[PDB]
Amino acid sequence: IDIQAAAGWGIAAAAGAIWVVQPFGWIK
Amino acid sequence: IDAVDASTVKRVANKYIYDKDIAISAIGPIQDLPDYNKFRRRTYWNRY
Amino acid sequence: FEGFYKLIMRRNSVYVTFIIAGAFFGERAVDYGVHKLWERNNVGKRYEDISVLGQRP
Ligand SMILES: CCCCCCCCCCCCCCCCCC(=O)OC[C@H](COP(=O)(O)O)OC(=O)CCCCCCCCCCCCCCCCC
Repeated sequence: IDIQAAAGWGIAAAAGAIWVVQPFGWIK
Repeated sequence: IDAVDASTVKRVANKYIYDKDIAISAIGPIQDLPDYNKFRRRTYWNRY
Repeated sequence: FEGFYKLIMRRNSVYVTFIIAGAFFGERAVDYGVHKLWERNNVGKRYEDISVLGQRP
């Protein structure tokens, strides 16, 4: 409930970063 | 009883408690008792 | 199916990820549909529908 939650909230933060900033083209 | 370990307790609690409807019966000076919606919200933790 | 449908309802982090993804995809899909119907409603009036586009003299 501590490691799984940390992984989930990191995934959510990364998704939110990809959604707010949309650098589709920086995948180089 | 010995078969009931911590993971068993969590599984059963997730089946019966987590985000579940509740029944409330109260009597007396109960104005400060929180309403049904507050009790219902407190059946889950949004930090998880 | 059931895996995601059980994660979204049981962990708020997964639900928050689902909300973000839904916002992203739904806003793109509406931007796309709204531009398609705009193009259909304005046939011939575009900058690139100009016949003499490219010959100023
Ligand atoms: C009313 C709302 C209240 C709640 C929200 C308040 C604000 C929350 C935080 C907002 C800021 C963080 C999100 C940034 C998103 C980036 C935008 C983006 O991707 O741009 C694409 C965007 C493309 O626009 P398009 O062409 O229209 O798609 O490009 C830019 O705007 C490029 C420039 C972005 C630079 C913004 C930097 C923000 C400040 C960072 C800190 C500055 C000080 C640092 C000093 C260091 C000294 C040690």
